[PDB]
Amino acid sequence: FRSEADKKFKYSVKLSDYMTLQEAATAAVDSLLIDIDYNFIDGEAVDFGGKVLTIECKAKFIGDGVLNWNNLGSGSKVISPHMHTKTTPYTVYRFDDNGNWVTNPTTVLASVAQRLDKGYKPNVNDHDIWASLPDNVKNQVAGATLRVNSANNIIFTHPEATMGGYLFTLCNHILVESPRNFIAWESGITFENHHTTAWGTGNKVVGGEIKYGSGSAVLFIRNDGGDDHDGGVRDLISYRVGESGVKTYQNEIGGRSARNYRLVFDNITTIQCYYDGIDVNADTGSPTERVDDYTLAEYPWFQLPTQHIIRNIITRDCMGIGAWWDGQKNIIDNVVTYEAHKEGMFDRGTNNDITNITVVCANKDLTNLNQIVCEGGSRLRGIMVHAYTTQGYAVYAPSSEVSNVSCAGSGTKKILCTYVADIQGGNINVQHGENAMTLSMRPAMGGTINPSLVLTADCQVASPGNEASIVKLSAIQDGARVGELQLNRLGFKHMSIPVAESQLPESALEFNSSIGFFFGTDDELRILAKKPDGTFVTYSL
Amino acid sequence: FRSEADKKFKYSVKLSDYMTLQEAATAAVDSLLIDIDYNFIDGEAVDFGGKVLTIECKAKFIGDGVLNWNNLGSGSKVISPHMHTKTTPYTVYRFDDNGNWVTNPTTVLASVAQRLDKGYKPNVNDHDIWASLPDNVKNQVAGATLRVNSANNIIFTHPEATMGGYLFTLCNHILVESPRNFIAWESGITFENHHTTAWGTGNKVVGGEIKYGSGSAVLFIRNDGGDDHDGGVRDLISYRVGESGVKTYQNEIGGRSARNYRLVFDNITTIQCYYDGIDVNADTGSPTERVDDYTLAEYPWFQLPTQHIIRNIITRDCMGIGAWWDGQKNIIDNVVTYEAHKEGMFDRGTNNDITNITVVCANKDLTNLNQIVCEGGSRLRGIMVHAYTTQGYAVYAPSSEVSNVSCAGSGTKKILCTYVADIQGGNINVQHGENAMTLSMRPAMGGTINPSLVLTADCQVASPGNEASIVKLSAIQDGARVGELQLNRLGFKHMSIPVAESQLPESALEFNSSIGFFFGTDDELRILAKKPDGTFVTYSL
Amino acid sequence: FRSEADKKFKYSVKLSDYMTLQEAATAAVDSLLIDIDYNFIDGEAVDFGGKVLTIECKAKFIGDGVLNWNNLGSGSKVISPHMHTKTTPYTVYRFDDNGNWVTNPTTVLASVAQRLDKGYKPNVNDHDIWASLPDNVKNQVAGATLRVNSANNIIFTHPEATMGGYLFTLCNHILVESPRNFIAWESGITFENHHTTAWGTGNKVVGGEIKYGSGSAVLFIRNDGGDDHDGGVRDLISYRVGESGVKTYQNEIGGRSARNYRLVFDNITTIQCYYDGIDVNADTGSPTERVDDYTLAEYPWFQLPTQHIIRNIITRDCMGIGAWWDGQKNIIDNVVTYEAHKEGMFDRGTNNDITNITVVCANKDLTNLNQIVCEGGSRLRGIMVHAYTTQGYAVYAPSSEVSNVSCAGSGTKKILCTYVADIQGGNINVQHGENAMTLSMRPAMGGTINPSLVLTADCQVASPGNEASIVKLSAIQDGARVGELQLNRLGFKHMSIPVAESQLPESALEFNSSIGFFFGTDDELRILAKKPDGTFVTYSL
Repeated sequence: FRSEADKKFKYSVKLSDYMTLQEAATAAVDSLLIDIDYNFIDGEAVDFGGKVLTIECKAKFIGDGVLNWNNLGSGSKVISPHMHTKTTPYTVYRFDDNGNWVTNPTTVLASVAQRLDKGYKPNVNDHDIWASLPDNVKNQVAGATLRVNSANNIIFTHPEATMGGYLFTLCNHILVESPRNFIAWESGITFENHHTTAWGTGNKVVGGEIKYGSGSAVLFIRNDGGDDHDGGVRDLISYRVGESGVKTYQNEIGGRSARNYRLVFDNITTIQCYYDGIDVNADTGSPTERVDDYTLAEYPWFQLPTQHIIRNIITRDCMGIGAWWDGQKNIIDNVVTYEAHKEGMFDRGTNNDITNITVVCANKDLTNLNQIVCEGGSRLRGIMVHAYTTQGYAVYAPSSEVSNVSCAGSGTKKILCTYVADIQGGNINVQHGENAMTLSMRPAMGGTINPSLVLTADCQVASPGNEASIVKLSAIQDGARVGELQLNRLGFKHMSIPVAESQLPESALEFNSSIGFFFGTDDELRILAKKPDGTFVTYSL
Repeated sequence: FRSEADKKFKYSVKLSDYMTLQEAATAAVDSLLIDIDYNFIDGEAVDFGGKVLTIECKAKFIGDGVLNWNNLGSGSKVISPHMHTKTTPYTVYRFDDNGNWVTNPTTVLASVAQRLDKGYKPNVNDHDIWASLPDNVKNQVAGATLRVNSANNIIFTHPEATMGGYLFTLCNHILVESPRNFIAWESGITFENHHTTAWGTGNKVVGGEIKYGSGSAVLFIRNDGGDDHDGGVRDLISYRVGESGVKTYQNEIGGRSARNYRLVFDNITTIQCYYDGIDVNADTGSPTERVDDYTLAEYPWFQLPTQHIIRNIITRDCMGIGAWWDGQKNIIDNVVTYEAHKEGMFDRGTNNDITNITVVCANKDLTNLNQIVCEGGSRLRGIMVHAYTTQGYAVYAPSSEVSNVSCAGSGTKKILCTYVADIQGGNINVQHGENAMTLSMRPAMGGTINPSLVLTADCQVASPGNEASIVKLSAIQDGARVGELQLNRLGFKHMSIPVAESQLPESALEFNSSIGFFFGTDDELRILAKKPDGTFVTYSL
Repeated sequence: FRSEADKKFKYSVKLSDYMTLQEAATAAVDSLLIDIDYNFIDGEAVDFGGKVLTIECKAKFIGDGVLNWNNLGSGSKVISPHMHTKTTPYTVYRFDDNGNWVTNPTTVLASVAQRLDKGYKPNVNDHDIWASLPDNVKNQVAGATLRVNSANNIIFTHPEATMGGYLFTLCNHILVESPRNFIAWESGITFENHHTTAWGTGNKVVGGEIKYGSGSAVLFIRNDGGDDHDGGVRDLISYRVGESGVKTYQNEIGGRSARNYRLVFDNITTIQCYYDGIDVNADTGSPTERVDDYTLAEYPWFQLPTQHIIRNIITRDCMGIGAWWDGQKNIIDNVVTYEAHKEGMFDRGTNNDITNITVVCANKDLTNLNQIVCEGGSRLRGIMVHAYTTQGYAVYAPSSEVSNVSCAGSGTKKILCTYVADIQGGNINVQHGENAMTLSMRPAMGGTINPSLVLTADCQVASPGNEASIVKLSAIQDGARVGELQLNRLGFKHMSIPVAESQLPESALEFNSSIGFFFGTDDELRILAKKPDGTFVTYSL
């Protein structure tokens, strides 16, 4: 039986009419309004009975520990939830009053204080202070996590947190739009799918900003986007997280591979994370057989066919690597990193396609690291490096090929690789502030230090419309420049011609109809002439 | 009369209170809840009476054929609808167990099977199998389409489909946000405006992913964004559609131009479509007078002033062209295509502005197609090609100008165009794995095969700090290299000087105060000297 | 007391049950439905009593002047509001029937007419017509503004306007998603925070399109995103606004600094604004001490440490500067401007990092302006210019450093800066349509006009496989090319050797074992020889 009112009005129940969230969920039919703050107990569970609910949040879930949401019906939506810690945690704050890193371990230790607004909870990855922490801190109980278990096709809009976060366990097609006012506890949003051999899919974050937390802003465990590439992160700012800007988990959890495949990471801005601007790796540490994943014999360590798409990434002043990945058959396009403290860009895999990379001021801590590294056989096109140090290489990619590479400024400009592509274009018009400038050519690049050819333009009078110069061109022999022709030395408009120091052999003139000058045993100047018919005569002057 | 309850509670009606969707729509005032699956009949119509409704979908519309929605009021919103086929269609599945194309027509034919999850319905564009299909398949009745007729200013959020789609007929300012869980039937979302001489406008898709369907993920017919550029597609993944990743229709439908103008396509990822990664063309096939559009006399075929903006596109392993367009005054920036089976990027129009294009491994099927083609007079800046074949050209753009072009690897590096821009920069520092490397200059590029100048650095001893080289510089004559100077041949530190084979004429020394060596009629070595005053003397040695 | 109906139905009140919006707001508990158009009076106020409301708009707010919304509770959402003018304003329409600028002041004056659809209200920034306007126009009363006062954490979805806009005063964490059907009055969305010394934060626009208005599409006053970078604009189209595409206010309002810090501007498309494609400046005009901001002594004019992130910007045919900013420590990446009437890209600050800039056809009005300008010491990497005029410089950046710069076409290609980075790569393969082409090197670039070295490839016969050329290489002296070697002049396969016009001094041969030819006082050809031991002898021929 449905009365006339039942047929004309929207069904909604509100939390303030009940003692518990379970009582409200039981009563709910269509909508569930969270109209008053709710103090949950660690381990509390809410059974939604498979109902397709609109959960409209106008207040906070407050607790230390986990609130479990079970049997939420496919197609439900959760609108502006907010997970807030009950206890104020001690946090480590690694920044000074100018917003720069503080690394002195004594000063870092002294930053540990109860805060709701910034910093993250100290933990094992905090190698500088972990061993020095007093018991109340290591043993603190705080942080509010929502754990949504075994739900499919749920949309969260504008979720928030204050020392809290969201854990989706064995879920698929979870869409989280625009996290905001979001101070994380551990990882901000986690898609945890390792409890079965299936792969989580369709789980994505789009929009917004996640701040702090001891973990990564978004974390994937045993997710596979399919050839569909349905899953990943788009349009996110990850700010000062304790681990990596976003992360794909590596190796095993609880005995099953927690790795990830075929995701899309598009437009992620990572500011001052403590580890890597993005960490899209699947293997880490020493090789160990994979469980419920490809074997070592199928794909060697660091070489899984992850096939991620990574594009439009920018990271700034990250304490780890500016952006990195392993595996193979990934596509990476448009990655910009500034002030990475370790390498600026790192490919730990092989057989990846890498384009439009810009690295500025990596190796910021001067520990002899390279700006860009590739460990395997990758293909790089459109690379710009601006090192603010001479340490190491601009591009260290011994087994890779490179094209369209530019190294700016006065830092390292060294490129080590298998193949460097041609330069193409029209007229060449180069200029320099220094009085002399050069074209240098270094073939046999694997086994030479010095160029085989140097052509020099040397400006002797720099007066506009009244310029004077010397032109030079030289080969090399025993590591020293030799055989140098010059034009216009001292303004005399002549060619200076290098001549042999002793008897020239016939083999030293390659082509018919050519000559070479040389000095004889008593310094007599002579000409060896190779005639048009290939025979030889010598003229004495 | 309104009672007190009427003044305090939200109006909503729910489908489960009625037999039909029309009965529910008639009763509706504010909200309409779809709380149970609805089995519609092909051709069913729902008249919404001009009401401004919130249509909250928590279940599916199920049918074979069309469900018409008429008189939906401006400002309505449709929340998470789902169009689901009643009959399971036979679909063609063009991929193997590794996710690679299957093209053997026998194997493709054998992939035809009833599926709800993947593949698309076989149709006329399936030239390889169309003629071989048994009657039950060609004549199958399946697929669920919502047709929204003559509505303005409607927002759809998170629409879904299972062998279904959405058709907007004579609509304007339709916004479709984040299609998802979306397996299309024909084209996924279509804006169909050719029934009148007006142009549809403001119709856009933003976000999400559309999969399969026999058509294009989003299709525009007689839409014009205005100088406003209000209309198009942003932030979409188009996965394995049967036609093109997104498409602007060409030519006429039912006797009226179905073409499109002034749209924005921003951040589209197209994976393995059967035709073109994007198809932003307006004319196709043989020229025929346009109806209710610009005449042939006003704009020639392929040269309509479409003025689209196309940017941030990436396509992978598309069976057609990686990305293409016609018309003029379009702006194209940041297009990356991998593994296009036809051309990687194609401009079929003229007078377009094209920047930041990256094409890798186009012409994947080795049918002698070029990596990048422009048919008209376009302007290209910032082009990277990496062909994995020597077939054809990297850039085939005879009437275009190019700047900042790079061709990687060992594939084709040929550039054919009207003008190639200058290279600018500072010191030049080039390197190569091979023992010799070159600077080559090929002026008269329209009519030469061989370079007019080659400067060679040839490393003879590649020992670090103990290098030896020969430097060479040569002109060309009758297609063969000639006049070669060398420095340091065989380590003798001398210049090898080319001399004339016979009498040098006075005209063969251009400048006053210069000399040339030559051999006389009996092989006598001589010097022709052009004195400082321009007169001549000959020295015999 | 709550009855059984109270416990099962959603609370909503609707405007049509009341005379005023205040009466409806007073009655509201959860939701407030705007079900009929509401005619507000200028200065009207609505007190929402701190309630957390869902304001569901299905009709318009209509008025001339301001509607104030006060005490709206944190966490409220405002769904599809529409601000519509009561009086139809006179607007100026600066475009012809082809959508091109009209600049003849007589024609502009004649475009002033009552419109609801396009143009903006004439004002003081309209220097061409302001003094010529008849009283009814300058004194017109029109335009509908919603002013939301002192609210935190409010989301607006899909707001609209017809000669209207949205003003947020002393607000924080306002998120405006997807403005649309939005014809602005002044600035479209403004975050106005100068009334106190606090800085507004978290205020952002994401998505959509704003059209016309006399101001800027989005305007920031005294906002600071924090090191968090929480605030700014993402994914917006700004179309034909009367000021700048988006803007950070400069200097003071009412005696307090109205400047802005640490915002993100990502993916803004600006079409035909009357001032600058984006205006991200903090100081303007003549230096004056800052109030409640950094002093002049702390940071000089134009050099505040704004630390904005600006990326993925595209602007077209803007009447002002294509895109510009001041301050320092900003990051700018991926900015494309077409048809800017003033400079294409302008850095008025110093110590900024600038990458991936493409400027085409700036200085469109031929007023002798440069394509790209930097006033301070910035770092530029990856620059493409295509000037359609020879006026001025491609890059005018005297105190900056540049790397990877390309200048296309036949317009200006001049680069003025402190340091130009090296070109790196492999073999060099250049080509040209002209019969001759060159490598030119211009060291001492600050003080020279002409190159110190020119190497020329000159094609004399352009027949495929039958090519003939002359190779040339020359220095410079007294501003004229000199000392020219040639190879293969007139097809004789010889070297033409430049010789001194008079006695060569010993100093004119640098290296041991070298010779130079010269003419003696009676034109005798001679050889000065520098022997292997460094001593000299002269041979007479």
